[PDB]
Amino acid sequence: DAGHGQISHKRHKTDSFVGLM
Repeated sequence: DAGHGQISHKRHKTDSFVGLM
């Protein structure tokens, strides 16, 4: 599954929250 990694990109949004603190 290649598009299976595209769903993991949603977990990259949490990394952006770290820079919000």
